[PDB]
Amino acid sequence: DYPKALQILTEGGTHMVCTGRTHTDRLCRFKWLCYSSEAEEFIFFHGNASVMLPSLGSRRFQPALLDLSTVEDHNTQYFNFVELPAAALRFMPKPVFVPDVALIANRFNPDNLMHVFHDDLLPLFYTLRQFPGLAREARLFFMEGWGEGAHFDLYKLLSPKQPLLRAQLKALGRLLCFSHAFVGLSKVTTWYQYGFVQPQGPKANILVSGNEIRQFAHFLMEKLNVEEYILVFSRTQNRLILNEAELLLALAQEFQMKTVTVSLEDHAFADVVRLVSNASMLVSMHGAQLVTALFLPRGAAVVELFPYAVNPDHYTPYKTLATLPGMDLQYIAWQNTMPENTVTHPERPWDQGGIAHLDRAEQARILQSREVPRHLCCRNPEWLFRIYQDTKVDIPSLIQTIRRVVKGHPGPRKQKWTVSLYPGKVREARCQASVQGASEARLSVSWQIPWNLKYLKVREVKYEVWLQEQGENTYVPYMLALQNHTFTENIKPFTTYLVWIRCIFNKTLLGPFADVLVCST
Amino acid sequence: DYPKALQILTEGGTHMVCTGRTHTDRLCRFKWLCYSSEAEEFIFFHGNASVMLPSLGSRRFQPALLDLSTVEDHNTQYFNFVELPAAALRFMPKPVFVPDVALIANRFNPDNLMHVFHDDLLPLFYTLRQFPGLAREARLFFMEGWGEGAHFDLYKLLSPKQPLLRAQLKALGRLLCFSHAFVGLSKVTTWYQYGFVQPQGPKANILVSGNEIRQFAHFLMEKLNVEEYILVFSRTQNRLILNEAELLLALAQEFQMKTVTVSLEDHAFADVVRLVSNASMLVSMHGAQLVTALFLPRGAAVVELFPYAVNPDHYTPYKTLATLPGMDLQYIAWQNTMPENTVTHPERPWDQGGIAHLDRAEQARILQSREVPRHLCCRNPEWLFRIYQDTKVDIPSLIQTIRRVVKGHPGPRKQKWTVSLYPGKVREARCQASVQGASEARLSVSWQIPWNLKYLKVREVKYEVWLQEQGENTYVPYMLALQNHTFTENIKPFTTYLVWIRCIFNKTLLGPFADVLVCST
Ligand SMILES: O=c1ccn([C@@H]2O[C@H](COP(=O)(O)OP(=O)(O)O)[C@@H](O)[C@H]2O)c(=O)[nH]1
Ligand SMILES: O=c1ccn([C@@H]2O[C@H](COP(=O)(O)OP(=O)(O)O)[C@@H](O)[C@H]2O)c(=O)[nH]1
Ligand SMILES: *[C@@H]1O[C@H](CO)[C@@H](O)[C@H](O)[C@H]1NC(C)=O
Ligand SMILES: *[C@@H]1O[C@H](CO)[C@@H](O)[C@H](O)[C@H]1NC(C)=O
Ligand SMILES: *[C@@H]1O[C@H](CO)[C@@H](O)[C@H](O)[C@H]1NC(C)=O
Ligand SMILES: *[C@@H]1O[C@H](CO)[C@@H](O)[C@H](O)[C@H]1NC(C)=O
Repeated sequence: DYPKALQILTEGGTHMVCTGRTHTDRLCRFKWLCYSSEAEEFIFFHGNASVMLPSLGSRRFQPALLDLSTVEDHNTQYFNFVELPAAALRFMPKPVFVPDVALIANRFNPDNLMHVFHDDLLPLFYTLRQFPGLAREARLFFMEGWGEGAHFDLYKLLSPKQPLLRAQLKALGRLLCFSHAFVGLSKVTTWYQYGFVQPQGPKANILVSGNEIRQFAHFLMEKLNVEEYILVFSRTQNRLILNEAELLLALAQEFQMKTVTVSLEDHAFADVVRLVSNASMLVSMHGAQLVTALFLPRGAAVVELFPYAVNPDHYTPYKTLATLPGMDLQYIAWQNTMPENTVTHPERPWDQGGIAHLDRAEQARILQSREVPRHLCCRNPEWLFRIYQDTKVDIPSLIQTIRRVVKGHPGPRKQKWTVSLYPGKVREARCQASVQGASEARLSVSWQIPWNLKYLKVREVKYEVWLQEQGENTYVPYMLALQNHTFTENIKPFTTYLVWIRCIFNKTLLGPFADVLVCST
Repeated sequence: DYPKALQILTEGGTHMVCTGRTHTDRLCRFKWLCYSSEAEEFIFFHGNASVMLPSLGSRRFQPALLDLSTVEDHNTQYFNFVELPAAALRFMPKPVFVPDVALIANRFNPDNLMHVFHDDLLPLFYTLRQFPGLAREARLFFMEGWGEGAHFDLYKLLSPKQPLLRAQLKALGRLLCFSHAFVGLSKVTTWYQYGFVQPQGPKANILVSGNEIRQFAHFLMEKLNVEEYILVFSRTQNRLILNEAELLLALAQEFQMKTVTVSLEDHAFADVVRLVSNASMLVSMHGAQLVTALFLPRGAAVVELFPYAVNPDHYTPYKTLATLPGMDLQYIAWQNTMPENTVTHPERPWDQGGIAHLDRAEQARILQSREVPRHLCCRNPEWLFRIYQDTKVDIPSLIQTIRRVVKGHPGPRKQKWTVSLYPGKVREARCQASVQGASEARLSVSWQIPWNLKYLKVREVKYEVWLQEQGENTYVPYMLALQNHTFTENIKPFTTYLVWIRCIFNKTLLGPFADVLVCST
């Protein structure tokens, strides 16, 4: 089928259809997109059937077409192509067509378990499911330029076909052309930004809940082929817990439960997931391994430990994950506040912390500072100094800190979890008015229950009625339990009121407002 | 199939994956989404495999999940669903599973030709091509509630399956369930906003060029199975050119060859497209019929006539279409300034203008204003009254206006049109410095051509070099013809200079900057 594919490519050229009005929110569908392995450049070939949506002109370099990773607007993770006429193929090597449909993306840091899960694995899972056929047919192409990395077998779980690295493309041919390729990863599952513009923290508008996290974790547990106990997630190289043996005995005594230790180094990852998946409580130093908390059962507790001078309020990727609506996880943060219990490593090279390379004046300033100031990514000297300390955990202060959230037995001790759904609009809202005196009037409002309430058993159903006089800039709310109400002493005669009605399930599930009612007295 | 389909729906529930961080930029892929034809509500069933991305909570009602039409954030064009547990299906009739994969959207105004093409046809065409398999296997579901409309056969040209309107779903069953549904329309092909928040005009950031318009027009011409001349697009019901015959011979006299006439009422649309298809020039009054200028051949001229009191620059849906990059059309506008040559109809009813039913004082102001003021959409009596008046075109005034833009014979003749593409980054930029004294210093820069230029012949190739002293907030640019240069004047010794390089094709095709060059002197 090569002469037919070469003919379509040489006559018609590249076809590009993309979602999104900005580059930070863009997914592209390509046909006959090409790639030079010598230049490491993707190629758009203009032919007689070529389409480019969006067609940006020179705005395609301000800054680029789309983000290749899920890190927003990272200036080393952009995607773009160079343009050529389809006829320019007459002067080029013969193209080598890739048969598989491709999903093209960059992995932001395939060596960090948190980056792997939050930036790549979750977005890959749902970007594949954004388009029909991808989840079963797509071969992934990782174009960021790093090797396999320490977690490459995790990437292999998301696709049935072996992923390809950019370095592997040059052995496939000098000119490669994808008959069908998707480019980009959706940011819909992300919950954290790493501090390039403003200091790191939760992303402003999180669009993912624990249910979608757990559906992903359920898929990975099946692909990994996966009595109550507390689990301590230790580190063996750096950011250590120095009194680990004392911590395990105390936790076992405080909660009357078995306490088990796991680490990324000494256990196959399937066994790591298996241990986490049935743990009533996860205790761990702040670090990449804590992203595995997404495998915790609903109702379990996350106990995150922070080293000296590291404010837990400033470094919240795992707090944000654990407290996502729908995750149903308890979050406890503990910070070492005793300098005699921290171990400093200042004679390390700058990469691993250590401050010996800076002048003596800044070294004293760092050692005296009892809290890492707010900073931007990525190599702030003080932050790396403190975040790579060793920590002796003060047991009694940790136990009292945990007991402020977990007041009884930790874990999912026979608790049930509803699904949280919202009401519809109330239907057929009406109103009537009457006047009994120069200053006495009545305004009655009535409505039918939301349609989905006919098939719902809700513990508490209320209606909020917003009342506003026509000229006023104000509205007054009223909470009612019946489907009707007659306003009396708040109503003026010979005037007009606007009425908005919405239904509220329990107390926090706010429904939508119906069409406004105009009611004149 | 059906018993396996019902068990997936009742156990698993609805699955939803959507692009975009806002409702105004969102397309949704649904599996096991349902519709109650009685309540006229879509239903998300919560089951043990349900996915909701984005998961907005009550912000799903602020204001909705997505725009169902392409008119951004319109009050009455929102899409949403009501939520129910998957177990509720036991209390409903057995569902009717829609076989075909669906694309669900709202037509904004199926009775207006401009709205049909701009808001519906073009977005439908590329939204279908955004997702694999949609263009061949999808059935269109129009939920806005209108009937077929005046142009329903145009809609049927975009799908091999007969589209269904909302009113027909009640006959299919009380509860309808889509195994695979897509919801929403891309806005990437839009170029005009009709004036709901600010006076009407072109959309701010147009993402579509004339190429994608012509690829769409080439498709309709095939499905419609479609001696140089000038074409006058006539109106026969309202907003008519009174002196059609006088105008018609004048263009024959002032230019070269025939000037014929065409009308939406008296030809089949296939003949209307065919006559516009080979028209060297199209003259017409402002109206929906002018949207057919997208079928004009490369190089034609569009002459739009405006009633006496309407500003040509205040209403530019077809000026924006004609002057789109890649359309390669000349645009000519003419406004009637001689008030003797306009006749008006003050006592036609609400929908076709007239100072009827308005205050006599409000009349006089409309009687007096020589210019309809800038206004918000859908209600201005002066705009309607002044736009539905018939005009005697002053041939002397208009022929001058065309001759300013059309210097000789109108139409393409046999002009050349080549695709305008942009340079790649310059490759392997280098610098070296020299110091001749404590005030003199020489900075040399060199680079290789952009990779795609190795397969291009370009008339003018230039390079712009930006020099910034590190730490300073200023820069000086240099336009150069060679791939190397030695800077001398104003170069400070013992400094660090930041060097940016980009290539430019034919003055106006600005390419991207390469990675910054750090140069120490
Ligand atoms: O003692 C250690 C230190 C690190 N890592 C892993 O090695 C990677 C890099 O660790 P780093 O400290 O850079 O990440 P952080 O924990 O600060 O997110 C991550 O996947 C860690 O889980 C580990 O397994 N043991
Ligand atoms: O004399 C007329 C007036 C209108 N229309 C068509 O009827 C619809 C409504 O036109 P209207 O005047 O309401 O809007 P406008 O033409 O200003 O866009 C459009 O498809 C017009 O092309 C037509 O064919 N002839
Ligand atoms: C492009 O070229 C092919 C081959 O000649 C032809 O079939 C097709 O109609 C041309 N135009 C488009 C828009 O594809
Ligand atoms: C008001 O609503 C309640 C239920 O909420 C109903 O029992 C009662 O009959 C209603 N009254 C009127 C007048 O509609
Ligand atoms: C949903 O439940 C069915 C049986 O009711 C089971 O086979 C399936 O694995 C479950 N899926 C998930 C994601 O829990
Ligand atoms: C500079 O660039 C030109 C091409 O523009 C090239 O011919 C020449 O060899 C380069 N080097 C010098 C020293 O001119």
